[PDB]
Amino acid sequence: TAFTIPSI
Amino acid sequence: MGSHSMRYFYTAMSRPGRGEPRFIAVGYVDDTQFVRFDSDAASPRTEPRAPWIEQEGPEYWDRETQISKTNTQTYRENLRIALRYYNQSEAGSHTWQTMYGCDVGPDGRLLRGHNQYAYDGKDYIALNEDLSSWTAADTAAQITQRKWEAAREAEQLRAYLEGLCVEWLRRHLENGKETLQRADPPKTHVTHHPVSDHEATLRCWALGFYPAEITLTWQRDGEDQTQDTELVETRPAGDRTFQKWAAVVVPSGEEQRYTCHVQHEGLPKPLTLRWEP
Amino acid sequence: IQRTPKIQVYSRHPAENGKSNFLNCYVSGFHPSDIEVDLLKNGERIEKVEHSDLSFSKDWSFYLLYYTEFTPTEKDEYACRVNHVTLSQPKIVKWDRDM
Repeated sequence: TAFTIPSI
Repeated sequence: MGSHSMRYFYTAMSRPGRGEPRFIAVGYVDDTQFVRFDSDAASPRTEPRAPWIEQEGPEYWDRETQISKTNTQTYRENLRIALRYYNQSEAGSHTWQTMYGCDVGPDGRLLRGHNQYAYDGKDYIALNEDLSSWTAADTAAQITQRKWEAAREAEQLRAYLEGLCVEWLRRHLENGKETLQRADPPKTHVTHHPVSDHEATLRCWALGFYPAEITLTWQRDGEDQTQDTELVETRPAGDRTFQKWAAVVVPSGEEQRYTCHVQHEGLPKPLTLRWEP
Repeated sequence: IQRTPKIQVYSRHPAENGKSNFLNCYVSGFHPSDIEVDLLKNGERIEKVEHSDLSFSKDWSFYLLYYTEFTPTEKDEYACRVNHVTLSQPKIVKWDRDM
């Protein structure tokens, strides 16, 4: 499974 | 037999003049690809690249497509932000890469966690082994290091790595037991290639093995011909399997003085084959 | 920042003449990801050619596999044409059934 990930 | 890892690889890239940024995502369990997203297609969705994953309802696909569709939006900012951070124009093609995932023992428990970035092939940031601190590669990655420290990202990530990553990895391993937790040995052989009147090329083959980990070597009279062996990069055949050959340049008649030594996790004991004329 | 591609041209299965097969081109170890790979039969590009998905290695270097159905003969010349930004001019590797 994928993932939701941060900005920068 | 149970050191297995789920791995996601992201790749975002700008195309000035000609096109919006492209997001391409692949997912692996070990050496076996099982997913694929591409934002550059007819209404992008994530798609199966393995058999045991098509058993998953449109629940998986929908959740997984949106994740990528948002990760796409995210990596379009990451390109425009890294412009600011690196004092760069809307002119050059620049490139984000990301690898996250989790290694897991034969007991199925977390063993290692991964998250790391790279702008233009240079390491940019990398979550450390503890899953609690970071490693910025330059002063521009430090801007991001403190953004994320001030945001408890290393927590959000550890959760996924210790929780969802490890749980779904065990799902995957189970749904495709025979396909994932199986190591098929190579089909080895030696060929003969006269490069002269005088000398010849002995080439040692390894075909159709899985996984990709293999160790071919040449030995003349029981010694390491390390400096004098031609080794090619382990390559994919196009069918879950891999190849690799080792080749050495010998005299003539002195051919049985050489031996090829194959080591693979599919083999009971290591191999030792010479040229059979 | 930038990396020049490696190229291997081989077949999925030990080539016998007249027997259908798959011609592979493994471009690897390059950066950026913009690359161009053509599969050629007698200097002409083969119609139906497909590639892998874009993955990369631990050192961030991309790899791609191009592949096509092909019948190897003894008079036909099969080759791979890679043109990347890092190359002075397009490189051409020929298929060799012994490699």
